[PDB]
Amino acid sequence: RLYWDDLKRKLSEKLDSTDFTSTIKLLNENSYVPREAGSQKDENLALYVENQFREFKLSKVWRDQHFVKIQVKDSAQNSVIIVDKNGRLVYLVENPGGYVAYSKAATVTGKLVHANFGTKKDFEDLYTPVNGSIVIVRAGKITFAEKVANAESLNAIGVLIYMDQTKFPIVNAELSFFGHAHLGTGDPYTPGFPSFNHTQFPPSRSSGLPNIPVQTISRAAAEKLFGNMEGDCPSDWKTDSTCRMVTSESKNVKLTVSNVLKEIKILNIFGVIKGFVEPDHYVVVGAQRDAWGPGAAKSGVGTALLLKLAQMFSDMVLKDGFQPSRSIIFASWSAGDFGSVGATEWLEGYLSSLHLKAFTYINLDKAVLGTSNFKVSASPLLYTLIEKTMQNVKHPVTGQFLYQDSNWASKVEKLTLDNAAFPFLAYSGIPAVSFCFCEDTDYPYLGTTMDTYKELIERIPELNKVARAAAEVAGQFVIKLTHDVELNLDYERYNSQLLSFVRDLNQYRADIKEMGLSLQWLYSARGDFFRATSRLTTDFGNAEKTDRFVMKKLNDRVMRVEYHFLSPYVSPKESPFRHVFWGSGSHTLPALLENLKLRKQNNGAFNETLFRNQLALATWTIQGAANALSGDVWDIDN
Amino acid sequence: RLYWDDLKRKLSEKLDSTDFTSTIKLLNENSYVPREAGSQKDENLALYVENQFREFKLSKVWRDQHFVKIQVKDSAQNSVIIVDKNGRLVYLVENPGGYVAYSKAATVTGKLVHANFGTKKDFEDLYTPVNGSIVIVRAGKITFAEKVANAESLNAIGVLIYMDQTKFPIVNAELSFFGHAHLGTGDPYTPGFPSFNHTQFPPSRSSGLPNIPVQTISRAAAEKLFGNMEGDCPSDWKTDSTCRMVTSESKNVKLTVSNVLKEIKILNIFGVIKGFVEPDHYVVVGAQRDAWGPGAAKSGVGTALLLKLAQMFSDMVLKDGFQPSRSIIFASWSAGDFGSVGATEWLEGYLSSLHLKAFTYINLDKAVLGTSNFKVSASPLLYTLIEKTMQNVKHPVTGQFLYQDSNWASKVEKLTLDNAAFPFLAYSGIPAVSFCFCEDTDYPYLGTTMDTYKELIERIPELNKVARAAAEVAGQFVIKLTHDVELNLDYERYNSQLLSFVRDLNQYRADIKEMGLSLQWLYSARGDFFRATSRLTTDFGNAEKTDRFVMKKLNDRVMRVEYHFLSPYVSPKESPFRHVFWGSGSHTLPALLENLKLRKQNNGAFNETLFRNQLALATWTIQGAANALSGDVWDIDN
Amino acid sequence: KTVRWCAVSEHEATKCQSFRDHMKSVIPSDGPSVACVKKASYLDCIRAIAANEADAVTLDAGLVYDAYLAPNNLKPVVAEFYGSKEDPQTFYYAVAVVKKDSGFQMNQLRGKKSCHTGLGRSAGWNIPIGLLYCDLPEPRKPLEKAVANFFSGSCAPCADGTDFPQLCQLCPGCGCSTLNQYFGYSGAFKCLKDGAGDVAFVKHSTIFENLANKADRDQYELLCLDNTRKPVDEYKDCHLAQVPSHTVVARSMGGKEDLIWELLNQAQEHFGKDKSKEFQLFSSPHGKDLLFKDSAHGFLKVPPRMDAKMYLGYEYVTAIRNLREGTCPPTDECKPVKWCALSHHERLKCDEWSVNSVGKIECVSAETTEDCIAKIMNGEADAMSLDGGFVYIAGKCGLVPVLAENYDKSDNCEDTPEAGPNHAVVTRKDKEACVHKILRQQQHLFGSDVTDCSGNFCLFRSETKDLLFRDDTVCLAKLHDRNTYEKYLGEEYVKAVGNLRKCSTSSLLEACTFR
Ligand SMILES: *[C@@H]1O[C@H](CO)[C@@H](O)[C@H](O)[C@H]1NC(C)=O
Ligand SMILES: *[C@@H]1O[C@H](CO)[C@@H](O)[C@H](O)[C@H]1NC(C)=O
Ligand SMILES: [Ca+2]
Ligand SMILES: [Ca+2]
Ligand SMILES: [Fe+3]
Repeated sequence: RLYWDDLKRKLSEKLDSTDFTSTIKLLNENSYVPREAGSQKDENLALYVENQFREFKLSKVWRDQHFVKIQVKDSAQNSVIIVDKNGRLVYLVENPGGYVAYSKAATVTGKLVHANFGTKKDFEDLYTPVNGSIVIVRAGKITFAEKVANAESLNAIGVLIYMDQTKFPIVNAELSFFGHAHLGTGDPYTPGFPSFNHTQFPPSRSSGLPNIPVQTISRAAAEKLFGNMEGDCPSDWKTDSTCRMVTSESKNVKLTVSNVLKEIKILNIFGVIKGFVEPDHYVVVGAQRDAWGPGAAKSGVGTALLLKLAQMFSDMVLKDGFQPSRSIIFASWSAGDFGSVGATEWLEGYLSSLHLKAFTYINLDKAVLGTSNFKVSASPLLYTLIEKTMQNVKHPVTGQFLYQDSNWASKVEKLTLDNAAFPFLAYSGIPAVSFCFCEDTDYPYLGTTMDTYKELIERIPELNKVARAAAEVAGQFVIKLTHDVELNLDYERYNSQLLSFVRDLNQYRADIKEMGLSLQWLYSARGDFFRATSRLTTDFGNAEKTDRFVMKKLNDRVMRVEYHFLSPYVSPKESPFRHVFWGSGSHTLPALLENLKLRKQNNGAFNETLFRNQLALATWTIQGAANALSGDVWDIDN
Repeated sequence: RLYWDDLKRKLSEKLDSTDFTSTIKLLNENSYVPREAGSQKDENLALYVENQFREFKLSKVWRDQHFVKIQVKDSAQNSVIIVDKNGRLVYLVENPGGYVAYSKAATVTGKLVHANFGTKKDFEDLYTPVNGSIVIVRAGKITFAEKVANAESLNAIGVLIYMDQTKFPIVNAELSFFGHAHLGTGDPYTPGFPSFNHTQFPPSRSSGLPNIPVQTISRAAAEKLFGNMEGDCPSDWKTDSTCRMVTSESKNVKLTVSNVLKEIKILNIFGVIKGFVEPDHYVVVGAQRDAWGPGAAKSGVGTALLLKLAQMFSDMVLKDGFQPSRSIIFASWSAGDFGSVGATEWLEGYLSSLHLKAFTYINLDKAVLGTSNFKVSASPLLYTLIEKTMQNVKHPVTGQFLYQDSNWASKVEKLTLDNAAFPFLAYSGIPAVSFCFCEDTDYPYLGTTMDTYKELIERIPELNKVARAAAEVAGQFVIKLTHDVELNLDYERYNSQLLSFVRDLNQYRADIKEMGLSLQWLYSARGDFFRATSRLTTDFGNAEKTDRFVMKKLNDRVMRVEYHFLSPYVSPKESPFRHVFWGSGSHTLPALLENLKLRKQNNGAFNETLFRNQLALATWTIQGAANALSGDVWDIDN
Repeated sequence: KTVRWCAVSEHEATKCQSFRDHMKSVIPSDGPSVACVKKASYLDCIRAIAANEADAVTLDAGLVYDAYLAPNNLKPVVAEFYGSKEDPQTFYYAVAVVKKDSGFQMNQLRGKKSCHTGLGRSAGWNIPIGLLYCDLPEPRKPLEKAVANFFSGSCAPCADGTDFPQLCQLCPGCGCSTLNQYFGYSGAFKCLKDGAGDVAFVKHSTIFENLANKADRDQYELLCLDNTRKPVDEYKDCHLAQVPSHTVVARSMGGKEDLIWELLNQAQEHFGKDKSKEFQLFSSPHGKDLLFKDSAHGFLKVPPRMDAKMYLGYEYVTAIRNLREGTCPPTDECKPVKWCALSHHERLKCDEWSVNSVGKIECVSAETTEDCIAKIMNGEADAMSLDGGFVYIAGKCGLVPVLAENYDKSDNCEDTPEAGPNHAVVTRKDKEACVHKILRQQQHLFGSDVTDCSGNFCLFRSETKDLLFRDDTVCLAKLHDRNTYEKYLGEEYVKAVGNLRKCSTSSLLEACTFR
């Protein structure tokens, strides 16, 4: 009855009549001005969205309530001061308004070294040893948790995070920001398992939790610190001319953090539209609802895009007659500010119920930050679906299409820990996507209270149009993923990914040979994988698209593709991000190479015993993912 | 065309014309007399079975070759002697002909205490402390590995295993036996991953490997040891009147084991008959091929039953016109003597390829040992399938049916580590079954070289008939599992299993309450599970059996049932037997209770922190297994 | 044994029982017999043979594509020939028939009314629409909705009337049966002669099957590719494209290819053309083109090896798949050349090369040297090295060599070719440009290199002996001349292997030399 083009057009029309700005402002009203996860006002917007979903007359509307532990600044405000060698001295630098959730909470004192961004590479180039000293960094180089993680590895005492004026063009230099340092997804006190009264909340501590205090300070506060510091910072790093490398031997800084953890009631509001051909299979669309400050850019826009997309698709079904082959779930997560907590609890919670039932995830968080370029980070399995959408949707400002860079696939960057999509792909093994109408430079007031509607609508005049273009891209991802019998997942995309891996590992073939090791098995592992997809491709080509049975047997195999890249061997609890390509730790393909790089310097940082295993598990994992994809167990000889 | 009854009859007829004894003797010929895993004669029988399968004109015949590490007795024979307090003294006790694979291989000397069977319960009742002393035990109480494991826990120096005359009515008191002490399944040097050149065999050591020497000795040898020991053994244990509790303070034993590990080429021969409705889904039938000694009872019978069943079913298809809905795989494993090595390598190896493709496993090892009673240990999901078969097959001696004990379900015992089926159920999450025409007392020469065809046919006159009755029971399991659209797996069986768990845990509700804990969540967890199966039951009742699509969605859900009981949280590598009900370690339901029992004595053996987690993960695991079974994710409110 | 047969509509069902009664009169000498199964459309017949209900039914080359797809899996066993029994033809001409003095040409077909033989049929849909798809106004998919807008009125047999109202403007319901006046070759012509459509896409023999008067035939003209019009009688000089003849299909496994051909070869002698006065297999008073095509003059055996995608050939299979996806093609960017390996050692050497080539070369595996050749044909593979003998086998299929393995060392190896014959790198027609380019780029990266392979990769050296290429090869010379299997093997060697193939015949050679 209704084909793609008829759906594309019906979507565009619905978009034209939809007013986004009006919704984004309504979510910024005085009743929703403060959204801190677990607040009465967080729940306020929770009920709203729920009643809104119910109003859209969706097939089903439910809610999950978790009791996770976050962290807050109590009556005992933290403080950063510079002291003398014998004891307290110098002057009070600042009384932080903002903090860093999941900080060790303690009082430390010592020299202050500027580690710049705080990248593992930044520390290695530092001429000043970071051991036994407090380090100060600039945010956005890597997640807040990684800055603290990389510093603690080199035995730091504490960490200070600020926003220079170069990377952050903010007038008010007294403005403070918020963030968390947990190198983990979701609640950190129920690592690897769902937070529900059901579990009785047994004593459990995430390994991603830092053992060092972390505090945020305003630009002015850092400049005050630079005044007591000497050593001009390298031009290499585009930074302020205020920046100072280290403190004088006479005076050092004394950081005191006393954050206290709090138990809150988080709410996840959902809405599901059942498909007609396959009710059980479903794509998930989500958006963060909570926000430390007003959060218009952080959550305002996303939650707005969620409400409208749930609206536009409910209309296309109820009214227009749009028939979805697979269900579509809309999720409004909370506790996002603390690390995709809300979402990750849901994943850890209904993993069994979504094993191979959920085939993709679309995240709406931070979809609108600028207007210059269009950025998207996701699983290769969606690269094709994206590319086809890029050349279908037109930029909100310039009339040209989003598809301008042919080799854009090669410029795509991994999904990070702060992205709500990360948990889905690296932990659950569900292909995820995260697009953005980004700007060359990140949004200034992203964590600041400055992230109001006025500030957003001012930095982005045509906000409504950009929000529509956004909703459109996500809207087509849904139409493509649930529309027709074929699943728009392109398992073939990965061949480039594996080829890249092996090519980088082939460079170190000299060291491989020196050890009792051959690299021939990985060559075959990749080849076997390619022939596996090729056979799958032909198996699709030699099939009757209308036959429900022959397609299920072919689409079912395709869905696993992602799952089979989740390393089986590692414990999901201790190492939740099992995916070899996008997860974390030694098991991940990057880790194997990362460790081998140390072998080239002939130092003792390289572990041979570890490598031999990193290699053996990885090669099989690629190898077994290939054996499965073909079609059967008995047929594959080699 | 052909219904059950028509299949039952066509099977019986094929059975009547089939001669088993003749095959069992042919496998005991001089060319197959020694089968030690990896031997030229082991491979001999391997080729035979392969060519035999190919002769049966099966749809596909393949082979897997692993390079696993076993252990053997080298030129340096081990020896057990009694010595004096200052140094060597007393007389040479024995030069063991047989050994215990995977022993620590070292020389130890110390007091000798009789731990009887070596059960964790046996050690607790011992009036003599086992710390810092060599212990002697009697086999069959628990696997060889468990005896060593339980002793090492109480800090033993070494272990001696013998066969008393009571439990073992063997005339020749000089006869020695073989076995392994690895508390693991498959090869112990590739724990949790397949042994293939592909992995390059990275350095890896199983945690199931003992750090204490273990040696087997003949009855006479033990009696010689009892002559130097004092203290009459308790009547509690039905044992010889020779048995002595401990050695005199003047003389103690000195055990010296020097076994050396060897790398061998193991071969797994397979044969697959494709189903017609669902080629991808399949039940697996296997049997051990290797044998330390002649192994007529250990592997002779099983391998014989495999060859014939592959024959009888090939005939029913090629000739009779039997149409199988799902494929059937026949496997001849090797290295079985070392702990289901051959089979477990295959499971670890093609796990991804068999995730939810393999729905059941039928093991033929040790199916014929006696004639008195019929024993069967398997997953509840097969209890009904078994019960229905028991009252369908007639005993080979008495004309009565096998179904004589109504409450037989409650008498069934867990699958053990030495059983080839264990790995399938506890590790892979594939329902497994293992029946037996057993005898009240285990087969005497099971590990002895005494396990010849002459000895078997003599202790079992009507061997052929009993072998046929055996082949028949397994034959119907196959007909039932692949025959019709419904899968003969009874997910409902588990309700009794969970009810039992909760009832035993309810006894300790006093301690639960004392701790900040409520047992209400587990009550619900069980209830939710029951209502889940009930809804599934009705969902089957309210469906058109002829509709291919509605049954797939219902049979697919049923298959997972087993998988969902495999604890997700634990690392498969370190703790491979993830299944909560039948696996190993703290995660398993038994472990949770086992630990809580220590809380009743108010001692420090009970770990509270561990329990709270053992509980939290277990309750969810039961809870999540229930949420999944229903049918969908959105519908379940509670 | 009895060979069931599927019939569509009532007219064909009556011709079926007559196919039964008539045969049993002289039958059965050994065993053959025919049966009759009732079906609404040809789609029901293909689905029936897969369910063992039937055993064989004749399909159009364009409808063969739908029969071999999963789960139908049906391979053609016996193919009918056109023309005469003396000089049989395995390919019929597809042409567009229009009225005289119409004004419309091939390029100007928009708005005009159309009459098609049957949605999916060679002459009726695949060839005629095939050239217009890329010119059609978007959206191109669904292809059916695009045609519904291009033509004003049209009759497409077997088309969805509910989803497409315009496609059944001429013949409501869009019946696929003979019960529908406008169905098949003769049905589309009666859609033109009746003034319902301005054009009818059929076969070159359709004009003679309906009209007998040469004076009545002059009232019609024939459309040509170069936007011209020529007399209908000039079908060879002016036509659209050549397509494979109609063939009977049966299951790939358990379809009884021999028991069906034994029936047809005996049925053409008893109730065939110019053999009997009682019954004719290619003529019936109840309808035209029943069971078989009236234009046919017999049957011919379809080789064993030859499958559905090999019977239609690369040129045609690709064209149908592209027509259904809406793919319209040079950028000269090229695509990774799929190399075909035979043994375990070849793929391993190939895989290590694939990685070293940065994805320029990929690896496809085949069981036998003859099986790799089959994959290069349908598109699963692209190129492989072959010896003189196999080059002749491959050449007879449609693969022309582009590189030669020189063995004599010289200053300029690639520039100057060597006669011998030597090992040649056969490839497909379309992928000849890139193979010629890509493999030439590796020569400078993995060709003549110092004996340091121990660390780096070497293309000509093999772990064992002659894997992907011969070890004693110095370079891969480019054949500047448009060389074929005949132009590369000289002349004497050509006849040599030909006669030797007469006694020692392979399953592939008998397939590539069939049509
Ligand atoms: C869950 O536990 C919290 C304390 O952590 C308690 O306040 C709340 O009432 C409990 N709710 C339920 C349903 O048990
Ligand atoms: C596998 O490794 C063993 C040594 O452990 C070696 O003897 C054998 O030849 C190797 N086989 C292959 C195919 O690599
Ligand atoms: Ca958690
Ligand atoms: Ca292993
Ligand atoms: Fe035709």
